[PDB]
Amino acid sequence: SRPPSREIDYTAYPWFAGNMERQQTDNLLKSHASGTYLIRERPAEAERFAISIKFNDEVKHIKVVEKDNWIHITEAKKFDSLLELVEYYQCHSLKESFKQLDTTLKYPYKSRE
Repeated sequence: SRPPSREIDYTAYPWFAGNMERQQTDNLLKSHASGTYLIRERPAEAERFAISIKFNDEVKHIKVVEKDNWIHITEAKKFDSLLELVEYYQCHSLKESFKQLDTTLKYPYKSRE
């Protein structure tokens, strides 16, 4: 076994939900507070991975794009791996891209990391 011929085990993380449904996402953060983040994994030709956070008593959805060994939800900050992308905006507010959304990754969708 070698590092290459694969990617990062994002599933190992507590905030990762592989094979998630749209209806499930809503019911997931339907009771949660304004500070619940979770990343889904749906088989799509355009958007590989997707994000769903809760804030202002609402469940928002972000789009993630990956190409040429790069990843970025928007054209504000580019990254090489999904980790660098989520790890960067987890400590700093994402208001830079979402003027309306100024919240960072606080609590997961399982309990409390």
